[PDB]
Amino acid sequence: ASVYAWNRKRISNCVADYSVLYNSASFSTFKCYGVSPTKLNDLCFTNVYA
Amino acid sequence: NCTFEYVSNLREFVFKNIDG
Repeated sequence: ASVYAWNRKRISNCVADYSVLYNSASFSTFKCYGVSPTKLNDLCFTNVYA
Repeated sequence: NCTFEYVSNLREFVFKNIDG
């Protein structure tokens, strides 16, 4: 979607593996704020917005 | 707005809601 019409996806109840994405050179930018980018798989939250 | 979706004489059921 366009940046002004940014799309939002809701993520409830699904396991995800942020290690295969952090280890990928395809992503030109991977920067995290408030949570360490390395320690990401351990964290648990009730909902995720994308 | 959907936040969950699951798919799987006398009958008795007990419905309760405790600690979320």
